[PDB]
Amino acid sequence: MDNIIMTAYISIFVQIITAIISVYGLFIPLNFKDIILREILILELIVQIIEFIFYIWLIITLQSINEDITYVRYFDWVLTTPVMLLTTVYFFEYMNSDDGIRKKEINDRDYVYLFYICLSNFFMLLIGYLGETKQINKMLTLFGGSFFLFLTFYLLYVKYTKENWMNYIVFYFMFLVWFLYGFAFMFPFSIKNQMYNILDIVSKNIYSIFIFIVILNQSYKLLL
Ligand SMILES: CCCCCC/C=C\CCCCCCCC(=O)OC[C@@H](O)CO
Ligand SMILES: *C/C=C(C)/C=C/C=C(C)/C=C/C1=C(C)CCCC1(C)C
Ligand SMILES: CCCCCCCCCCCCCCCCCCCC
Ligand code: NA
Repeated sequence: MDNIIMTAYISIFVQIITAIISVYGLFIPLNFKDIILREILILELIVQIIEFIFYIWLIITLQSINEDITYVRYFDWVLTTPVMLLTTVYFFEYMNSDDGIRKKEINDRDYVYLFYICLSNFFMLLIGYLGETKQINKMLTLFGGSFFLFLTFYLLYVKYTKENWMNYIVFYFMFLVWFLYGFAFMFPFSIKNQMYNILDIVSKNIYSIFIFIVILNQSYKLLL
């Protein structure tokens, strides 16, 4: 109990600092080509609002814990993970498009394909929820959930990446981190939840800090 709590406190700490940074980021002036970065950052802040609600719920609920509350995380992830996938698409498009591009152009052109990505991701989460609540066995959950995780990342890769190291870094770092949520599913209650608490720092908050630094680097002459 103490270690789930302490890791949640660490995760909260990084959330609060990150959110402050992200807010200032929204007001940094941007050149035409960089506007999509602010579009990304406001979606990451929305993700933060949801995440924070779950973590306050968690630390309160952990005071008197009798039930395995792990499943409640899925009510967060079903809202946050599609947003994160959209923002990943937008960042790849930003990195890889020669001309400036904004989210409206991407959404209007690709909404069907984006729905397929989010649908695959939804099936991954549904299978995990069934496993986490013990409606299917662990082995089926890991093979079915991993199948959909792969499919989601394959769809991402083949439409949105280019073959270069700045793509490989963004793509594989994320793919590995998301795969580690499946790895955590294997473990007993306390270890599993400690691993989700820290993984959320990496999968959400580090991404926001990354975007902030990209913004500050692109725009620092407009600031100074
Ligand atoms: C235009 C600049 C592009 C430079 C890209 C490579 C440069 C530096 C490395 C940045 C630090 C790691 C990448 C953060 C973005 C990312 O993958 O986070 C996913 C993470 O949340 C886990 O899911
Ligand atoms: C901010 C929260 C995030 C990014 C949560 C992500 C969760 C996953 C990628 C879950 C993955 C799973 C597997 C890979 C297999 C089946 C079990 C899951 C759902 C835990
Ligand atoms: C002993 C049980 C409780 C442990 C609490 C601390 C556990 C987590 C330690 C690391 C937390 C920060 C993780 C940062 C990201 C990991 C590496 C990212 C590379 C880019
Ligand atoms: Na459970």
